Amino acid sequence: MPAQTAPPTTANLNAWLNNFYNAEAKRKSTFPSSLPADAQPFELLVINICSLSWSDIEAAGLMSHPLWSHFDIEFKNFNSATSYSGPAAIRLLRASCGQTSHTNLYQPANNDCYLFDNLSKLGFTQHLMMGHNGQFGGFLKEVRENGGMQSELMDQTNLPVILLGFDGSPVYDDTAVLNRWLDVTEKDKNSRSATFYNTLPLHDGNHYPGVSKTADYKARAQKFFDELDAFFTELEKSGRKVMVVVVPEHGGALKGDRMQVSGLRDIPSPSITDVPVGVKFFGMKAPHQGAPIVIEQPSSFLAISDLVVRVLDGKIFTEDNVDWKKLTSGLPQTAPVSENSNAVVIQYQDKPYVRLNGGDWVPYPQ
Ligand SMILES: [Mg+2]
Ligand SMILES: [Zn+2]
Repeated sequence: MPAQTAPPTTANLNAWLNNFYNAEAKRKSTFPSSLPADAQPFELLVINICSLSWSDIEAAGLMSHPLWSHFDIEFKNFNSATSYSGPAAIRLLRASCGQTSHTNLYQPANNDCYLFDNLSKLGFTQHLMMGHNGQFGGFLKEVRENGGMQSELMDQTNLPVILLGFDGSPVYDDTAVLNRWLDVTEKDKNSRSATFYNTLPLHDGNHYPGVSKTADYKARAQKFFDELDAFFTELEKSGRKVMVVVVPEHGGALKGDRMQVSGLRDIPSPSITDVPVGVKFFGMKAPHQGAPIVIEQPSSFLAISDLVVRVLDGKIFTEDNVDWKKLTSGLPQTAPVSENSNAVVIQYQDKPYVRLNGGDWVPYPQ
């Protein structure tokens, strides 16, 4: 996180953004060349959630849902760096390198930028899982072409449908998807796997079968958080060693502002990109006791990659005295810079600004 000493001017913010990109380009999440020979295998499950920010959860009265107190680690100031689904998945799939501009999401990146490819080199079977068919917005195509994720889509046949999207496509029940994930990872002939799971029940336009109005966001979120929390309980009981990372793509923009009305995401505003990220470890000999460890520093995907690197050997799952402080200290910080095509949002001296299509930086409503 480099200096914002100069007074805010459009030129100074342009320069700061350039310096941010240049500093980010030097950042890698470095993986070991091999695992220790006594490594303990485990499953990594990355749950990538559409349309979920702190602001949304507060608007829906779900800040105190039991899910949020169930995590071992929680990032209080994680930035999604974008307000669109495809870009958010690409950024997460490229978690192992510094944050790039929007444009550079659609240019190749170094192979060691690709989190799941880094894990594959260490022996983790890759799984791609979705609670939908990925057709809307060309999402699955972007996951494959720019996120580098070529794995077969995990079988979705016979999954119960809980919502229909705006396009009439199915939204599958997360409980059913996740319970199938348990079986598929058991049957994949590998003791370790890493799964990218994208789920969007909170998407705009989703409606119950037979009902034309889109379903209440709060109701869908309550059910989704109930299901995720109950899955955590099923997972604890399985005895299986699992690291779960819950990473929203971006908020649903429930609460608008003076510049951008509710539901619109053209501008990746702070309220849209400030998303809760949680990590929970299952099957530990010494499970984390007490309330989540809260990481307050500004964070983004690079911190997820570096956290995964820290536990690659799986010893966290068998240690008697886990050094949670060490595990959660010194993770990489990332300034809250967010981009879509031709819109960039930054915090400069703790105030947000927006720059659209190379116009001036405009103070963003606070
Ligand atoms: Mg397996
Ligand atoms: Zn999304």
